[PDB]
Amino acid sequence: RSCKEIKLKTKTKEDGVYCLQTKSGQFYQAFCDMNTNGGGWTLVASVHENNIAAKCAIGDRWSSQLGSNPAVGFVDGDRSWANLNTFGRVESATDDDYKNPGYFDVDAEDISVWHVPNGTPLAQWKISSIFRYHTATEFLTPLGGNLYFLYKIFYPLVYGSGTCPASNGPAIPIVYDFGNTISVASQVCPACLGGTLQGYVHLRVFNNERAPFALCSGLRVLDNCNTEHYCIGGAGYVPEQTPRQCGDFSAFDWSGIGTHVEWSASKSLLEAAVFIFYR
Amino acid sequence: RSCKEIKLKTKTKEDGVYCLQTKSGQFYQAFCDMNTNGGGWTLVASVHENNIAAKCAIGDRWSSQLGSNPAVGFVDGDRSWANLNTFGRVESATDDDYKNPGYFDVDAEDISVWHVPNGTPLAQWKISSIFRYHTATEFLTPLGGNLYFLYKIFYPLVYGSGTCPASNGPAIPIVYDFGNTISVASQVCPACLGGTLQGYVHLRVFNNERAPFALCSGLRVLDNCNTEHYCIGGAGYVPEQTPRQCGDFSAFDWSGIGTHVEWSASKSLLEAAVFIFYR
Amino acid sequence: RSCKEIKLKTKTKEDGVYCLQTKSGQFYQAFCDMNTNGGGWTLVASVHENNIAAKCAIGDRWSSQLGSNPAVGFVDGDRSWANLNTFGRVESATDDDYKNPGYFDVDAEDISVWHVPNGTPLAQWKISSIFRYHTATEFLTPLGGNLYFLYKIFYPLVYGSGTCPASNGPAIPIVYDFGNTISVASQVCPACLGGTLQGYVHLRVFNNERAPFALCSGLRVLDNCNTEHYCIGGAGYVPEQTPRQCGDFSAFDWSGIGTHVEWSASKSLLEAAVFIFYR
Ligand SMILES: [Ca+2]
Ligand SMILES: [Ca+2]
Ligand SMILES: [Ca+2]
Ligand SMILES: [Ca+2]
Ligand SMILES: [Ca+2]
Ligand SMILES: [Ca+2]
Repeated sequence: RSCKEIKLKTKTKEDGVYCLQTKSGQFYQAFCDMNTNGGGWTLVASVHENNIAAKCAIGDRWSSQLGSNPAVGFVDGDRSWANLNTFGRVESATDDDYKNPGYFDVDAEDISVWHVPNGTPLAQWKISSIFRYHTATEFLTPLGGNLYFLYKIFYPLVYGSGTCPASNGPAIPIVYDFGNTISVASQVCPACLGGTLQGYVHLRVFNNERAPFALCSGLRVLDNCNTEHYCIGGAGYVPEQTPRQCGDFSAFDWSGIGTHVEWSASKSLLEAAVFIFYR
Repeated sequence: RSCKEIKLKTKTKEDGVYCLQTKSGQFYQAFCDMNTNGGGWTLVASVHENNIAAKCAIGDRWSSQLGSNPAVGFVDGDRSWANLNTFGRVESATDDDYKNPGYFDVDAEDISVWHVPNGTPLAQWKISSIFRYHTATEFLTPLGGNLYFLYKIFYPLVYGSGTCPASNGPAIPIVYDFGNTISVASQVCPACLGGTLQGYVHLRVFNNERAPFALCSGLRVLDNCNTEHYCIGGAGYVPEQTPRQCGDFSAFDWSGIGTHVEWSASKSLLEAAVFIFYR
Repeated sequence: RSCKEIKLKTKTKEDGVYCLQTKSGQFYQAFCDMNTNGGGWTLVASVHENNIAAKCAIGDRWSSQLGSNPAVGFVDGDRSWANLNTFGRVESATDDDYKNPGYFDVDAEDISVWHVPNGTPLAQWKISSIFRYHTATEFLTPLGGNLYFLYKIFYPLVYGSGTCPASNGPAIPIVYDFGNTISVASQVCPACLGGTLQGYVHLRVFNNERAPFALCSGLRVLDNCNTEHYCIGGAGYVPEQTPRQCGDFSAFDWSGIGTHVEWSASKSLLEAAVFIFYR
């Protein structure tokens, strides 16, 4: 049902694709990592950005595909963070979004996160990745066991029904597998660090506009509610300069693509699919 | 090749996913139901509505995805009712449209229909469903054996090439597996019942505008040609108040979503994926 | 890993679907042809056109899905010719685009091309096809072994970075498996032949506007740079009468659909999915 038990019964197993099945019984294939900290991490999702200029258009499966509309039928986006919809396949996880049943079925304790440059074939994924970390606090069990139930518990990613830090989500300390806080500070915007703290993963942050964002990889949000620039995923509506802040990678191009200025992420991060692993 | 033979050779089998193959030989997995009336029903399709406000937009795979355009290249929609295109996977059949090869390959005698609330995991599908029925007239054999050939025989779902009841499709009497005619009358619009009769499934009805609709689940159409409000699927063009009548669930929101008024379906039906089974 | 070795170890095998795996190990199914010139051709792609009137819209996975935009994030299209993204399934390869891992993994010497009318079930593919040819020059080995590496070598299909014939791609002589140069001259536009020569396949031609097109099936381009009318695929931007020249089948409808006049392809070719095989 996961790569963890595969590592458990069968010790010497290594990285690669394995056959798994949901407990309801449908088969699928998942990329098991078996070397990271005892191994056993199952790849369950990937947040790829095909076009930073396309503001909630085709391919922004994680935020919205029909635009940024505040209508009652639009503010919930695609719910791809909190629904059973699955898409993409394994070896294309670095060229377009990917999500397999293991996202919601497999129960887990910790999540691991990789940043892999787009276009990277499978055999390079671990060595070509620029950032790799994972949590070690077993925080998923009180939250339902996976991110699906984590977004049934606080939060349903709904626009407007919260506020910045007063209503933010959890902030989990991470351990670095590849990369370091200096590199973290080198990949995010310059004005990023003025309101964050490296070394944590943050789930369901609220921006200044009450719009919720799923994930902030690498840093915990401080009292700075300009979170559209360093957190990915989201709902289907953001009102500040709409729709310049829509997409899988919400506003990483505020001041120009990859130019790495006050509000612009480094180019190395604009081309980085964010792999999510369960254990 | 189907779940019927699986039930035949191997008796005691129950609900769940099984491995099947088309006669051309490609493998797939299908959810076999084995308790309904001797069992043996294969799940072959699912008409999910992700956004009732999106009029022939992304996700309306059963009616049209490019809008309601009367141009010569547009009036045929996506033909997903009468083509070999397949999409989605099994356990996501309750969060987005689903269709597997068994739709056109497997020959069958009867169809079964379920209404399952969106977001329902597989293990709940039968018990959480609100409506379940099936035909018992073996009407698919004269029509080619499945719905694909049923839409090669009358009708190619083409706009304009017919009229209401004078050119309507078949009306098959159904037996109720869960639900009853009172509940049926409770789920459809109020002004619905003024022109229909419970207890039948109707295929290829024509609306007042000559636009054809694939399926009317639960009721047979009378001389009332306002069929956009209780029949799903369709072609790529409907001219009355275009495009307020486009989508997988064509006009179930004419007078407000789920408000259950003169032309509005009950909320319980707006969130209901329509599962189709073959036998 | 391909159908070639399946033909090699196991002689008498015939046309049909077989199980293959990438060298990284993920399984898939591919349609192996085993009769063409010793057989062993693996079906790896299919360029289907669902709507000639939709100019770079949903379903034009090979050229662009977000329109014809000259913005820096748009001129590269979807890169589906040169990325690991895969989509569609086998038996639907004649109703919508299709591409499997064998596109980029399998190394090959020659390519075969079929034109199959849309809606054709699998069992008819070979006999219902109108054109079938294949190269016999083993030209893929110097280019990386497949079309993916062929579009890492010249050319990255990028708009503007070339010109017509001075910077065109390779022109490979083909042998005819079904069809002949008279039929070829009968399927393309009338004003087509005034600037081409039958009997070659041409990869990465540049149109008069420096926009690059992936493939010209059946003919080699002469000094005529009006290539938008007989070459398929492309990038995400064409500037002449934008966007009347966008789509999988770029401009085969310049003077009316299927009307077979000066700039219009024959109707038999407008409904023809282009199957690509490796060996
Ligand atoms: Ca994306
Ligand atoms: Ca802000
Ligand atoms: Ca739908
Ligand atoms: Ca009406
Ligand atoms: Ca296409
Ligand atoms: Ca031209």
